[PDB]
Amino acid sequence: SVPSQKTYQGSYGFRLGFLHSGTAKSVTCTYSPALNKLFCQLAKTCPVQLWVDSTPPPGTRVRAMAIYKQSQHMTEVVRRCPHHERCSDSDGLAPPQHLIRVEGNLRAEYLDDRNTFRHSVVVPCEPPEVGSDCTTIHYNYMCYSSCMGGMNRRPILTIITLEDSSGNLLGRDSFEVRVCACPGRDRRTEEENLRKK
Ligand SMILES: O=C(O)c1cc(I)c(-n2ccc(F)c2)c(I)c1O
Ligand SMILES: [Zn+2]
Repeated sequence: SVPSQKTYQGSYGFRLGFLHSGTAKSVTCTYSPALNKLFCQLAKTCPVQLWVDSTPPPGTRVRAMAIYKQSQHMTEVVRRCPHHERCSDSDGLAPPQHLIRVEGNLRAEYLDDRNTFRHSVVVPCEPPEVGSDCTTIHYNYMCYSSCMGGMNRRPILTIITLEDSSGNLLGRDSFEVRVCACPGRDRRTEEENLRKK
């Protein structure tokens, strides 16, 4: 009833990577290594790199799922709030309840788990474009961390799993997410709080 968040590189040496976007007031997505935390604006592009040491088999897929970070909320399904699930901002593929979307990939599949009711979005693994050393997925987060009746100020983490064609685990990584109006300032604030602690 709670998905694992254990980092697991597995046989293929799977791990995530993030750009270095800085903390200017205008930034729309920025990752803090010190906090292992992505800060992003509502519905804006979040580039997440996938890195491996060796090529996984054809049919390998990459799944994203959100869970609440705090143990007393971990069993609650992370979903969009009562406002955003009704705002008809559909892309034709993502169910309106799903917090996490993949942008610009017609092969993205969205799962409502029949037993846990949790949401996830999964895409096929594709090799890097010629001249690149990693593959990038573009995610969108479709509610603010603060949305009442949804995340309601509770922190979440995104779990990224590398899976075989049956859905068996090959690799896992994760990061905390805050969806907020000013990710640059919030990253600076939280990094300073960490330093002061
Ligand atoms: O180099 C390759 O040949 C190569 C092949 C693949 I399929 C992938 N890959 C894509 C998504 C993922 F989770 C892993 C990657 I990243 C690669 O660097
Ligand atoms: Zn919302």
